[PDB]
Parts: sequence; C-alpha cells; structure tokens
Amino acid sequence: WAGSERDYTYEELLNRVFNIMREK
Amino acid sequence: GQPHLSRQDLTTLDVTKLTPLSHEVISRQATINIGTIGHVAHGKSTVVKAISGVHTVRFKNELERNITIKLGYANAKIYKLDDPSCPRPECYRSCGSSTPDEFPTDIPGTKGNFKLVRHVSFVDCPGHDILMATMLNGAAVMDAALLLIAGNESCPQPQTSEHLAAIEIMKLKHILILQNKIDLVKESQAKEQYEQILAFVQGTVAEGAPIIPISAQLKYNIEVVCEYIVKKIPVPPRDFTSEPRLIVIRSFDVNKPGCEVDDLKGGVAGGSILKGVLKVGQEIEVRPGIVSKDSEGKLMCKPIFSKIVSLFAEHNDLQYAAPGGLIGVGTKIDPTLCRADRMVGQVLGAVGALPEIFTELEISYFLLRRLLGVRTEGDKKAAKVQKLSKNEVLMVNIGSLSTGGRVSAVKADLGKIVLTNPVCTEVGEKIALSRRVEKHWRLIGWGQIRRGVTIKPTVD
Repeated sequence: WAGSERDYTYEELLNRVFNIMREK
Repeated sequence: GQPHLSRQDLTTLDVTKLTPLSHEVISRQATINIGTIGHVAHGKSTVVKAISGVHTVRFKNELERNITIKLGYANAKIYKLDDPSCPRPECYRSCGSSTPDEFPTDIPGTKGNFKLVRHVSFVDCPGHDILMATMLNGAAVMDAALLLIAGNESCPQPQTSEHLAAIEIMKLKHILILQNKIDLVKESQAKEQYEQILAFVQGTVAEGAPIIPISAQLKYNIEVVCEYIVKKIPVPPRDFTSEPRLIVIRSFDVNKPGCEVDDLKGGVAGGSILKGVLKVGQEIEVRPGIVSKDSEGKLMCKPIFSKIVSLFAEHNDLQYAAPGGLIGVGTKIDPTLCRADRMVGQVLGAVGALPEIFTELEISYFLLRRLLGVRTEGDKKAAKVQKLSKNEVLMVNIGSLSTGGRVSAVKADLGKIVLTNPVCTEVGEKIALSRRVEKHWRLIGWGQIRRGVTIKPTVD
C-alpha cells in the first residue's frame, strides 16, 4: 500500500492479520 | 545429478569465488542457519512446517537414538518476485528445497516469474541442547534466531525466561520475534501482549527486533518472516578456503535386507560442515574411526580412510558441499561401521587436516550457579547448581560434538574430565558442560581445554 522499504511496526502487521480472519 | 536445478560442475568450481549467496550453491543446499528458539505446544514445529513445507528424509533408521538431543535441520527456499507491481511482502515466498530455481507466479500479480533468493536451514532441537551446542564454541552453528511466543498465554510465560536467557548467552545479534497463535486473540489482547513482550525484552538483545504476528496453522504473514530473513538477517561470513571439516550427526546403513551384491553401498554419514568445501571423489579421513581395546584393555584408534562417493542435501544430489546445512556424505566405508548411528561423534575431513584425538581433558571451568531464566517455584535449591563432584558424569558439548565425561579431579577450578569415547579437538577450544537435573540435560557452565591426554592414531 505504501513504499515501506524500512522496517514496519507491530500495528500494521497486527491489523493486517486481523483483516485476514475478519474477511475470511 | 537432478534436473530442473542449477548445474554443478567440479571442473568449473573455485573455492575462493564461493560466497554464501552463490547461486549455484544456494540452488541445491542451504547456506545460512536460523535456529528456532521456541517451545513445543506453542507452534515451534508448526512454524517450521509452514515455512519449509513437509520433509520426507532420504534415509531414516528404524530406531531413533538421542531423539531429545538430535539437532534437527529443515531446509527452506525463499524467493522474491521481480515484478514491482506486486506489493511486498507478497513478493517474498517460502517453499521446499526440491522446487526449481524459477516458477511462474501462482497469484494474480500481473505476471512475473519467481526467482530463488536464499536457502535457509532451521536448527531446531527438542529441548535446549542448542545452548551449550553453540554457546562458547561459536563455529558456524547459526547466525540468526527465531524467538517464538504464543498468543493464548500472557507474556512472560514461565517458559519464556529461559528462551531470552538462551538468546543472550548465544551472543546472537540477529533475532526475529514471531508471535504465533494470535489468530484466536482479540486486538486489545494482542496489543497488551505486545506491550508485555516489549517490556520483557526491554534492555535486552531483542530491543531492535521485529515482533511480527503470524499464524502458523493458517499460514498468515509468513511472507513477512521471509522478508525479514532477506533484509534484517545479514549474510554471515563463511570460510570456503580451508580444508573441509564435518561433525557427524547421523549415520545410516542404506542397504535394504535381501539386496544383490552389485547393489551394495557404503556408509552414508550425515553431518554439519564447519569450514571448507567437500568434493565428490575426495579422499577423506574420519577420526577417531575404529576405537577398540587391547587384550589388557588399552584404548586404540584407527582412523577410517575413504572416498566421497556422493553428497546429498535432503532430497537433492550435490557435487560439492559447503557449510550451511545438514549434508550427507555417502562414502566407501563398510556399512557395518555406519549402521544405526554408530559413527556419531566423529570428525570427517581432508586427509592429514584433522585435530588431535583426546581421551581426557583438563579444562578451566566457570560453573554457573542458577539455571538460566528459570523460575524457582517453592524449592529454592532446585534451580541452584551444585559444585562439581568426583565421579560425576557430565555432558561435554564441543560445538556439535557431544560426548560424555566423568569428572576425575578438581583442584581449584581445573577439572579433569575422562571422556567416555575419545574425541577429536585441539588444545584451547571452548567447551560447555551439562548435568542431568531431571529428565533432561541442562547447561551448568563452560570452559577451555588447557591440556589433555592424547592417543596416537595407529595406521596400518
């Protein structure tokens, strides 16, 4: 979604996972 | 020797040019080691299974010996998608070691063929033998770590402190944290667990490490783990120029019962390569080889000289083997000497390029006094480490070379250890010690080989 060539944060990965089980 | 993989030619091979990122070596065998410091029932095995698929093991014995000590390995190929349209980390994908170097995209990422990037090996042990396996010798056991914390429990669980103490003692600078089993965890619960995790790792080596949340069972955010393996994990330095050395971990007799004479094969010895490159057809010496006793009962060792018939890396066949995984050397040794893991604890290397054979060691041990990262619940003396005593059997772990030892004398801090079997080592090597606390072997200190009794290897 963005140019995250740098290390992420815990929040984005956590909400990614949560999107994963909420959509399926 | 296997299609759809990069060709390996001994003639077109140079040791100096070899690097851990060489495409020819990575195409067939893993080059870097990433030990997973987790715990059973928390997804320690499930994470590795999801990352590296399911293995089959080319050779397996009918009886497994030292299953609680064996250093298991698992190879996984990580690839990157060259199409910039596909967003990260979906471009990074993990798969097995038998896949071809390039396969077409299986996702609607608007074309783009995947290309092999790296080949990793997961050093997983059912316990904590990793600690004294790699804690002072260093060698090239691994250069990364995968600290695993589950999500159902609350950090810090009583099984977490030992993991952090292990991460600290291993002197590992590259650690990635994977929060497993967070699928059945509320967002607030996950946030507070992450806060507890960062509080626990505050002021420790895991300060600047990812806290990536993944679900091993459903294979969620594994691509993030692959991405951080690519980027966060640096390329380790390896020495491909010295004479090859391999610590033998496994040993198989591949001849099935009732086989023809022409179908007989030699002894396949699995192991780990420390420094150097092994070549097919190279003369090799295994030490201490055949260990026997005289009529009066005097130890004698005859090193076994043989030739490398073939090399295997999981299901792949190699022409030259490099450090960074479990390599199985199929040789010309008689299957009698290599059946049912009977050659474990021996060093296999170039002829005349092996350390000395020791029967007794004189070490300068520093004894630990409490088990690393253990909660002393009720019994205060349970976690206490008693001083070394005479006629006590420890577990000397010189790198990946495991051997028993009976303490014969202690003066002030110089302890003499009488090994059960002679082992190949050199004076001044860093060794570790373990003691059977209960149902397990636990690290209790380390030391240096000041002196030692050596045995002259008879050769006929």
